[PDB]
Amino acid sequence: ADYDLKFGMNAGTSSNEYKAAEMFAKEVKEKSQGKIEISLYPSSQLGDDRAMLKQLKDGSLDFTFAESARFQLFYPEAAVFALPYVISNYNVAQKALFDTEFGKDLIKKMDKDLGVTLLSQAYNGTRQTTSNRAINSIADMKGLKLRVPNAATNLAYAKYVGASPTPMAFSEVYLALQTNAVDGQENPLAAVQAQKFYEVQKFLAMTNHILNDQLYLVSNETYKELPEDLQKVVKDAAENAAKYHTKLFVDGEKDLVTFFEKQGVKITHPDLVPFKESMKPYYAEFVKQTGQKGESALKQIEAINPKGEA
Ligand SMILES: CC(=O)N[C@H]1[C@H]([C@H](O)[C@H](O)CO)O[C@](O)(C(=O)O)C[C@@H]1O
Repeated sequence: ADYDLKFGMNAGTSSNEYKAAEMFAKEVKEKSQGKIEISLYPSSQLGDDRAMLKQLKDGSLDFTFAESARFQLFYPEAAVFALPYVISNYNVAQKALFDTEFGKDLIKKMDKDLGVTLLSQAYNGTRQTTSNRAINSIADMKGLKLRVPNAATNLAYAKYVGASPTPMAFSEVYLALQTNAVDGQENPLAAVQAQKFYEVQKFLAMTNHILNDQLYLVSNETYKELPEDLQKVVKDAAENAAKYHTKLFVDGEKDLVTFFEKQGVKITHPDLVPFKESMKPYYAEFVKQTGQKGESALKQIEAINPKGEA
């Protein structure tokens, strides 16, 4: 309580994100000798992730989560992180962020322009598509009222596969599915579990369309008033928590399809060839809109070997 800090998130109390944030908070409290306590504010209590990023910038929130892709709000070429099917796996997401000129520059800009320090990166799952009717092929997407987050890349996923997107905040999704205001949504398996979307969706299709990472971010305004030994406690704990976070997601992606089947969900495996082909005009539009910086980011990312960590 020398430093009463706050960590906001969209994810709820049953999520991997929350579990990993709990680990982070406990380690920081212990290794700071009680000087720092981090309280958690889940379920978008503080607003969504766009709002919480603004709060880090202003200094009114100390920690939050964001995807690398979310920075497309400020640097359009950063949409590359969530162009469907472009990033192959988490290894590529890691090397894109830390081992390309594009990624390194993004991290610097987040510090300089946006008032946030990137502490660590974790895996947050690969997005899949749930619905109230089976998705056996891309044909079943046509006219599907697909909820998406308020993010351009997810809206484009829905548009280009032929669905009818309805954007809304994460907090609103359960009701929309339950009432069939929409016919489906798309999120990684762990979120379908955490939010209990399986209670209100009979089908899950392995569309494998967007790879989510997760950044542990701190407000520069907060981090500057921690003496360096406490900065180190916070950084080391964020790195430890990110490895745990990733493991929770990796382990669940092995186990969760059976969990859902046990809950009465039918799992489909549509041919993804047409899904990937449908994105080609979107990639062209991305390059048009974002120009040389976008074409460069895409080339840098496509060059990455998806085999091997680092
Ligand atoms: C860090 C964070 O808040 N991630 C959230 C993401 C991103 O907001 C979105 O992918 C755009 O970047 O949206 C969800 O998946 C969603 O609303 O379905 C909830 C998830 O908790």
